[PDB]
Amino acid sequence: AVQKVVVHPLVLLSVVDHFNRIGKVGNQKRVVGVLLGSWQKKVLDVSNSFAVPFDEDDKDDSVWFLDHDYLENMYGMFKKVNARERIVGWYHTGPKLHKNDIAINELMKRYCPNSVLVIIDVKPKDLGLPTEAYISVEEVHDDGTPTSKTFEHVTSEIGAEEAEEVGVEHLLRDIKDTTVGTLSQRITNQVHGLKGLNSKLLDIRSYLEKVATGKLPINHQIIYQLQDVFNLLPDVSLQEFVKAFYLKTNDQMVVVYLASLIRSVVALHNLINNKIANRDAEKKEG
Amino acid sequence: EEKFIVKATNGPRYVVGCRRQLDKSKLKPGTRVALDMTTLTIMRYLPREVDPLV
Amino acid sequence: AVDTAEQVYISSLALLKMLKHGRAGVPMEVMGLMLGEFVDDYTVRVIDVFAMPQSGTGVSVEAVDPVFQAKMLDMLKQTGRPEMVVGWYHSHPGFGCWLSGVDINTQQSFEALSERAVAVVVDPIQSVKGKVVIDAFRLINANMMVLGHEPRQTTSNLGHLNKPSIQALIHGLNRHYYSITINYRKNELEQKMLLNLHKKSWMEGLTLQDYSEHCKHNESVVKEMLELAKNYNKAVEEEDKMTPEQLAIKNVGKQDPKRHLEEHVDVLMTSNIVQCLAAMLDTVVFK
Amino acid sequence: DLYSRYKKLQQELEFLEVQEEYIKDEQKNLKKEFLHAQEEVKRIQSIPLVIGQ
Ligand SMILES: [Zn+2]
Repeated sequence: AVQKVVVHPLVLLSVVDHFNRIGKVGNQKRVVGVLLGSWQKKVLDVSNSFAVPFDEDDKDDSVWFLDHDYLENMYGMFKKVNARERIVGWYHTGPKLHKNDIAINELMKRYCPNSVLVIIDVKPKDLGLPTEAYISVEEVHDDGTPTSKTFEHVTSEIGAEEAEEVGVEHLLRDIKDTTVGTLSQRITNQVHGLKGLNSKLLDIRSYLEKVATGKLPINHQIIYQLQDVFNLLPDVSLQEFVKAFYLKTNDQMVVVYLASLIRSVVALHNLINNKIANRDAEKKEG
Repeated sequence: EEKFIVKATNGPRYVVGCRRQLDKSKLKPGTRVALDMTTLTIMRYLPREVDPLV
Repeated sequence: AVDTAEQVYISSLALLKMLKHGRAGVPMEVMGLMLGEFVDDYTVRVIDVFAMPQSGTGVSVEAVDPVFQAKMLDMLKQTGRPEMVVGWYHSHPGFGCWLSGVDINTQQSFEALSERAVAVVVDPIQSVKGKVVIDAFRLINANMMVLGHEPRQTTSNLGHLNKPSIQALIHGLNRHYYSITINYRKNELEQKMLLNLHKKSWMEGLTLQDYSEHCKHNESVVKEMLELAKNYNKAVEEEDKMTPEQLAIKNVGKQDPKRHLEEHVDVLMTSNIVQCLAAMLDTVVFK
Repeated sequence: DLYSRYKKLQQELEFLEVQEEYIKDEQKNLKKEFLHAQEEVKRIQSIPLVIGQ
């Protein structure tokens, strides 16, 4: 149904406010906020959101506390001031997906339309993208397990339309723009290996742990496609790609001729002014 | 092809861009279009007509 | 009779709420209310900022519904927002950020409770996207016309308050209407969360997806940009063939504002993408 | 004075040597600021505009 979503940083800075208005009490649980957006178009666009007092139990996980009057009053007044945005779903700040999320999401599945779920981290130490759109749809399983709520990962992007780019750029004054060239390219080409190294290294360790020490079926069926796609590149002998290395290396030669020739053109004004300025300033100094 | 010149009815002329929704079908010149006060985006066009034609 | 040097603390909450409120800043007059806590005399901090429903009358004391204001404020009191109101904001599109008689009258009426009564006017309509410079406004006492206008100490920040130096509004209407300085604040959670959030907003999902796209587009699409780049290079060299004649005749003074050097340097920078991504293809082919 | 010029001059060797990485920092940072302000004044030029004579 929905291919991609658009999440503005305003809601995540509202999660910064979720971490600001705590009051130093010692709970810091998965505070659930009422996510708002535009479900009209096929693409989802989050503009702003708000929160609702949400408290769980220490031992029992099935305890969840929501509010209907606060949702209808905040949504009623928010719709009165801005009717272009309506309820879409919710989101929790907890890093782990608990079992009670089917009951928490089930309320906004009954009263509200199909709600999207977003899992983020309480500490911004994760290098990866903090936002993951999880659609709440029921899927048929091939093994015969009963139909239940399944959270499929929907791709997400963090973009601002008109003003939040200006506000973020003015508040930071440290981040740089695209700036195609040497630095913005070589930084990605340096740290990219760590950007994949922390993800893969962080995932395959617990993966290999759950291979031998795993039960409660983790959908082992998708592991066959995992190792299949991993074995779709069986160390090609590079025999056919030699001519492609001749093409890319020939373009490399083109960049060699462009650099040497163009820089040789740049040497004109320098290697002329260095003489005509020094000898004339010297002969005319005294 | 992406950004062209518009002529407002009031007399001053402007230049606008292309919206990601519409295509280059109606974007060809010779067709009266509509603009927005903010960002000068294009929502849709405006088909011409006449008084006795109504 | 005493005055201090006050400064309005502006976090990203009120800023982004005034940016979304500026996106909803239609020509029709809008209303807003600022919240916060008063810790001492010469400092003021804003935390909570929300919007108000529009009305046909516009900015006025009659549009402010006390049961709606106190109702929403009470709903903020039952939540984790124990902050009292500190001021009200609005938008003044087109005619400038100055305050009319109605605005100064509802300001005079709304300043009876809070002695500070911070007033902010956002106007992103005619302001370019390069700067988001916003200014906070204040109300002066009518009985201070005999004595000095603003007996504010620490006159250093007035140099930073001189950035809005329009020659009609600031000193065109500065009588009985002055302003105050604005500073910001950012903790480490906003710095790393918003910094990594913006870097990720300019980065990819797995960060390895769109690399090979350009690494392999260097052979299909960039080749056209390299041929056209050489067409501009030769298109300048055809004049650089004529340059050594003038440089061989006059050698005195410069008349052409074109440098012919930095543009070719930029062309070399765009041409170095093949070199920088060749090692990327070497890594993808290797492992 | 004759032999003191060596060790006294070493202080000038260190004071002039310390400026190398400093001018490296200035020449590497002020051009980053040059492209920052360059793109900042470049992005001011917007496509929507009025045409005069
Ligand atoms: Zn007005």
